Amino acid sequence: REKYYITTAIAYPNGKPHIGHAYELIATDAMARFQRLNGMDVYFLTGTDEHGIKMLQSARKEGITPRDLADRNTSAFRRMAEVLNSSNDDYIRTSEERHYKASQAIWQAMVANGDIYKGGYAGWYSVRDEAYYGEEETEVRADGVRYGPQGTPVEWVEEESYFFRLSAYQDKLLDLYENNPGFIMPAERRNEIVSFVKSGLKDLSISRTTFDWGIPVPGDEKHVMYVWVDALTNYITALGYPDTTDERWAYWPANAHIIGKDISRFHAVYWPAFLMSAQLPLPKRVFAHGFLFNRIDPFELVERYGLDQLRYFLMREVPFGQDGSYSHEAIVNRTNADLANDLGNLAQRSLSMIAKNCEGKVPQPGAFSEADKAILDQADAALETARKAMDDQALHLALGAIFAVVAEANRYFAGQEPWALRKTDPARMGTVLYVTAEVLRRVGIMVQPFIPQSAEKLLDILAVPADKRQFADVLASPLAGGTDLPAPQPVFPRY
Ligand SMILES: O=C(NCCCNCc1cc(Cl)cc(Cl)c1)Nc1ccsc1
Repeated sequence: REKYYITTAIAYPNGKPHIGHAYELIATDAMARFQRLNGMDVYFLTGTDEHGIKMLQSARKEGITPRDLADRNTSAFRRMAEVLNSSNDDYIRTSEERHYKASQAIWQAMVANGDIYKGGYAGWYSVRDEAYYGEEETEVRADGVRYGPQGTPVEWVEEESYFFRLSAYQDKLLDLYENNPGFIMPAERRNEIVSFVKSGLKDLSISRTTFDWGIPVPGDEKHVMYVWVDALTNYITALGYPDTTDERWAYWPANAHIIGKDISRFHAVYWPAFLMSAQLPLPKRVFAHGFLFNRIDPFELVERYGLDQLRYFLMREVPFGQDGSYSHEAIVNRTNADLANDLGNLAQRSLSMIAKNCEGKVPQPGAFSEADKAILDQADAALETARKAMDDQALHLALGAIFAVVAEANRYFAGQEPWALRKTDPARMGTVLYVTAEVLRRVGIMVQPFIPQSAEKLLDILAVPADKRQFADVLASPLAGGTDLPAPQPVFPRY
């Protein structure tokens, strides 16, 4: 019943999908699936940012229109979403008419608030540095040329441009950060943002006259919208903006925008200012993840390691928010240890013993020992730890909690030696096997968002009905003695 709206930043399709795009989508997919399983009404968006001079230039090099090039390149990004088992509810492309309409509506809403004017984007510019400088940072030298602070020439350049009055939003933004401490996370991103805004905000250039591959400025179509208004507006286009009677519009404001660290300023300064101007509520959180370093191509990685192995590796190994590294060795070893051995072989050993010794039926549990209770209770408590962690986008901590249950369940199983009980105390063997399977059911439910296909197969070999797989079922729906289980197969083979 409670609504939950989560988004990824939109990708720029002037190339192939890379591991950065996949990482962001995987992480956001896991967060979306988690909230569905937690009983929320979820809407999950991703998409592509298709306008701009770079897309126009690539299109000319290839002898096709920009719209045609966008159609062609975005299709690989859509393929990436499919191959990664993304549950996104919609896919937004800034070339779509609905986006053109939404961007022109938010532009006009900011004009009506008094926040947009026509002027001159003008300053000392260094072609070699690709940077603008204040006059005070420059000096005319012996040759008569003016130089900027990096010792390269600068020259005055000037273009007509519309501006957003960002300077009017300094205090409102500082108020926002003070009243919503979680508005921009992790903490280091917040400190960078607050210091930036405290240093003083200048009005923001929001149009270009140099190319026509973009959305025309209403009332002045020699200008097109620059990236700021065009790309950021996607998040409301997908909910039917400007039509506030659309059923989807109740999802606004977003619960979380998931982004890379390089675009933090744009989501935590520019976007909220635009929203305030346009009389719209603000997202509850912007969370910036880090970057990954090989130390290549997501399709190749999925083929080589398996989808769920990659998904798990990326979310478990790198604390979400930090930079990290992947390598062949790290992926193989981590996924062999946690998935093929710990989880996968726990299921294979226990469930084959049920097949062989308990007639393929869940055994009827007797009294639980202290050890039995401890592992059962540990599994329950991991659900709560996972929920709290996911409220803070701490994916690694959710997975860590869940896989600590798996590690402990292996210790439990080995310590009980149920093979030895087969002779001496078959009923006790049955109870140990029941406990191991029931812990596996709870773990299976809890890992669905992170490794969906593999979790599903695990739950299928536990004969869990399709309508008993919500997080509420962890507590309410234990395995019933006497249930027929299918012959088990390894869920995670070793690499
Ligand atoms: O230049 C453009 N894109 C370059 C890639 C930017 N990628 C990072 C990003 C992503 C998102 Cl969701 C928002 C922003 Cl502001 C920035 N787009 C564009 C649209 C109209 S004119 C230029």
